[PDB]
Amino acid sequence: YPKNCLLTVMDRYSAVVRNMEQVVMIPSLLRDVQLSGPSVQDGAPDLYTYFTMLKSICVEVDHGLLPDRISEELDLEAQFHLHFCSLHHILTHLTRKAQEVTRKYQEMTGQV
Amino acid sequence: YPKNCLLTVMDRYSAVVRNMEQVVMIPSLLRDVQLSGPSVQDGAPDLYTYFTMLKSICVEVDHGLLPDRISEELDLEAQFHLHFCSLHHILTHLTRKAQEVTRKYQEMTGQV
Repeated sequence: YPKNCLLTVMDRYSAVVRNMEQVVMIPSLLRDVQLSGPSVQDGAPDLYTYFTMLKSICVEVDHGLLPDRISEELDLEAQFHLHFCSLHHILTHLTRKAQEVTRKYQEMTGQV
Repeated sequence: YPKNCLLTVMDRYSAVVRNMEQVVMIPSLLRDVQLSGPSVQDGAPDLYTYFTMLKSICVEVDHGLLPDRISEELDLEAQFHLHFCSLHHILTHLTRKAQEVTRKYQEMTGQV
């Protein structure tokens, strides 16, 4: 498996996030650390929210995936989910269709 | 790894397509077999085109992914590619960001 492929990328991510969780011993220290890099009020998303998202995506990566504009940064979990789900749905659909092609050929050449 | 997860789905697909390729001994027999299930002229996409697409997606699944309206059926390769690439891009981005969170915590608590 090549170094630049999605699957290698998946467990590099999983390794980094697991390391992140070993290191971040007192996660409440991340509350109130701004995302912007120190317009953002009290009560908005911060570094702890982000840390949480990272962990949350990692939980899905680890389960093999079972179904200003830092506001784009937090849409990432939703986007990720959209992508991984539609991959799942495409391959599932195509797996069935490939079976139908195999059956059709067998039929055509009188194997059944 | 659970039976319904993307990764299990990936090599079920790969197994079915590899079986499809063993079975489809004379692929030119698929030319001129209509996709619609026997408005479609001569020169449009047929079962052989579809078979080709299936193989082509399988080549990407096997490389771990390195970067009427049957017309929707053929957009599937492009859609698949869009999805798998943006997954790759999200995890790569987030892998870097998780590293930055780890560094930040170490900094904050004076480990470096």
